[PDB]
Amino acid sequence: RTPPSLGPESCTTASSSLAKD
Amino acid sequence: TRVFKKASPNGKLTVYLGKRDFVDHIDLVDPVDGVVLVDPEYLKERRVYVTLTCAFRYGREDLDVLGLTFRKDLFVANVQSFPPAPEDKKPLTRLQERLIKKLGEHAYPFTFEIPPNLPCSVTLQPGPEDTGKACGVDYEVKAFCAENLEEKIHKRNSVRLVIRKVQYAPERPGPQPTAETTRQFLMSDKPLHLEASLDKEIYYHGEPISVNVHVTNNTNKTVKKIKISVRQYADICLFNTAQYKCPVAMEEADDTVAPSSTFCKVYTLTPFLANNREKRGLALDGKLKHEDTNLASSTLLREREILGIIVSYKVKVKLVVSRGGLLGDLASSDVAVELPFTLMHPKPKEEPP
Ligand SMILES: [Cl-]
Repeated sequence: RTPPSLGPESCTTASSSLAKD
Repeated sequence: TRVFKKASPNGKLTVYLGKRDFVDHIDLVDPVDGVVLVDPEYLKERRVYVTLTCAFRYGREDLDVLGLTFRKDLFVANVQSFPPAPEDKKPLTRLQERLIKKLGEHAYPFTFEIPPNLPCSVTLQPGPEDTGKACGVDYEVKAFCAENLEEKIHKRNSVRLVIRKVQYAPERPGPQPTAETTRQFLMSDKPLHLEASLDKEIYYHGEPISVNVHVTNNTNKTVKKIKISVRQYADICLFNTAQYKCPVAMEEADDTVAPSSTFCKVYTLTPFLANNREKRGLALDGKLKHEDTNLASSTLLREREILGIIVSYKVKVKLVVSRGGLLGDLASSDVAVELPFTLMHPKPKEEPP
C-alpha cells in the first residue's frame, strides 16, 4: 500500500565545521 | 564554512550535506552531493544506500485519523554508497573531497542529479486543526542500512533529511504586462473599452503591485464598481488533475464610470499571508518542517504536463456594469481583463534561507 505516516522522534539536524582549501 | 549533518537514532549512520536548498536553473538543477559517515562499531548490515525522493504528501479525505499522511513517489533515485559499486567510477565534487578529507575513509560519497521538469518544493496551506506533516510536494534524502533494496528499512538504521528544490526570479524583466478588451453592447453603437497594465512583470514577495486602469465608457450603461484582484492559479497534476484560482489580494473600488466619459486610476495591491490563513490548500513555498513560508513562488517552465503543483499569478480587473434596458437583468454586461505576472524571490546574492 501507500506508505502511511503519523506526524506529531528524530534527532535534531546538526551542523559541523568545514575547513577551507 | 559550515555543513549540515544528521545522524540515525542509533548513531550508526551520519549524513553530511553542503546545503538544504538546491536551485533549479531550468536548464539544470544543483546536484545533491554529500557523504555518509558509517560507524563500523555499529554497522553489520554490510550495505548502506542513499535515496533521493520527490514525493507528494497528502491526507485522506475519507479517514478520520489525526496526523495521518501518505507519501506518493513522483521521482526516486538510488545510490549504493557502501560498499563502493564495482562498476561505478565517478569524479568527486570539491565539497565531497573536503568532507572525505575531514571525516576519513569511513565517509562514502553520494551524488544525485535532479532531472529537469520536476516539481519544485511546494506546501499546501494546512487548516487550523492539522497535526500531521506538511502536505504538498517535497524532496527528501534518506540514507539507510540494509542487505538489499527489498529489505524492510528499520527506522533506527536510517536517517532522512528534508530538502527543497527552489527557483529564483529571472535577472532580466519580461515585457510590461498590458491587456485590453472592447465590449460592444446590443442597444449601444459605441463600445466600452477597458485597458489595464502592471508597473512591471516581475514582483518580489511582499512588494506592492500597481495596476494602472483606464476605462473609456462610450456606452449608455454605467460602471457601478471596479474589482481588482490578485489571484493564485494552481495546477495540480498528480493521480488525476485538479486546478483552482484563489484570490490572494483584492480591492473593491466604488469608482463609477458615467456614460460617455473616461476614467483613469492606479490601484495598489500587496499579496501577503496574514490575511489568507483561513484558505486551506493555498500554495506556499516548500516547508522544511512547519515554519512559516510565503505564498508559493511562480513556477518557471521550459520551452507538457508536469507532476506536482505548478503555481502562477494573475491580476484580474473587473468592471461591474449596470444592466436593465431591453434584456433586463438576464444578460450580463460585465467586462474583465487579466494580467499574468511573476512572483518570486530575488536570486540570493549571498546565502540561502
Ligand atoms: Cl514559466
